[PDB]
Amino acid sequence: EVETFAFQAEIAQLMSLIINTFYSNKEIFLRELISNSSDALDKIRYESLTDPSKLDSGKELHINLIPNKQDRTLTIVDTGIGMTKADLINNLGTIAKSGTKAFMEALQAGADISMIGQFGVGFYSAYLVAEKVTVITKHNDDEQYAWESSAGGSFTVRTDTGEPMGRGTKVILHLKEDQTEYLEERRIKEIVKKHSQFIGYPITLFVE
Ligand SMILES: O=C(c1ccc(O)cc1O)N1CC[C@@H](C(F)(F)F)n2nccc21
Repeated sequence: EVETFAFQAEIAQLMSLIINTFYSNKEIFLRELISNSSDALDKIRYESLTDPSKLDSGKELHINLIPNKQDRTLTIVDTGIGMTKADLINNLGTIAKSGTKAFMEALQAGADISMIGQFGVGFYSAYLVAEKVTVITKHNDDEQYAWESSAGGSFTVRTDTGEPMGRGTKVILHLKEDQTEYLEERRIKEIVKKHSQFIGYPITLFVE
């Protein structure tokens, strides 16, 4: 049922760096996750230009931000391309190893953590706020999977039997105790307006 994988060493490093570096500007996590979502939506969109049936799994290309104060989760759902199991395991569809190298090298050359998205590993910025991240994902012609990590060197992948989502990715941020501001409507609004105001898909901030 549940497979446990080791993060590649460089991703493990990246993540402990994100977890362990003092860095107050934690809100960038959301930009980075919306941006990922945006990229996956682009991707399904691009694909659907030559195969519109790729959108049978849901035509609406959107990003939903779903704070849940009870579960202490902020969930970002996109109806993007989704990820195959292979993508999930392979750093959620990124070139995370090399990107981490470039990111480490950028940090050495003056960069700050907010630039994480330039190096294609801004997903891991989730770990600025989330003690655990769960990624539910559904790519066409592949099953729904849940990926999960609380960092510490390993993630899990399992075939997800919960809510079918049609297509896309849902990133569930199990927020750190002290990062509950990211569940506040106005805060989320503020960050989305600050950092994601031009994202080309509708972003719906769900209310509680
Ligand atoms: O499914 C995702 C996805 C991943 C993380 C996230 O936070 C939200 C997402 O929708 N993908 C799809 C695979 C990959 C690709 F599209 F570039 F190939 N990619 N790149 C950024 C986002 C994603």
